[PDB]
Amino acid sequence: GSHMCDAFVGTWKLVSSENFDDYMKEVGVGFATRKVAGMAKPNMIISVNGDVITIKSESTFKNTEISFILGQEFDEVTADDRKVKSTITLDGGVLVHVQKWDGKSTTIKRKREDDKLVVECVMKGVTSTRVYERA
Ligand SMILES: O=C(O)c1cc(C2CCCCC2)c(OCC(F)(F)F)nc1C(F)(F)F
Repeated sequence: GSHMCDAFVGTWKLVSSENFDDYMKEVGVGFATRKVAGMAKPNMIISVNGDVITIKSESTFKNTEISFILGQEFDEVTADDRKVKSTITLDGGVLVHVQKWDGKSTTIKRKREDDKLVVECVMKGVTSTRVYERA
């Protein structure tokens, strides 16, 4: 029945963001998309069905959905319209999401901390932290 990844399941709303604009610059997002994407207040809906995890983000800018099995690479179109190759694993209770494209890489870690879901993103040393709470 239950799995350790069940502490991520639910509906989550963004409550704070730090340095996201700079992270998006590093990733290569252009001005207009950065401004509109940075303005978004996404909710994230995380569900599990068997081995398949689904993460949906809903906002006024774009809605995105990925479904995956841990440790099994998939192709993803990101909200900023990159086409990337992604792998997501669980490493000591942290969901680790690596995206690779055009010889570049970025890592997005998701962890439960108290009542929050904390998202830490890094690209070439540029960092962002986004904090979600249950909706
Ligand atoms: O989870 C997040 O809050 C998050 C959210 C977004 C989107 C979701 C839809 C509305 C606009 C922002 C995102 O987009 C990708 C890029 F940032 F590159 F534009 N990246 C991340 C993150 F990097 F942190 F995983």
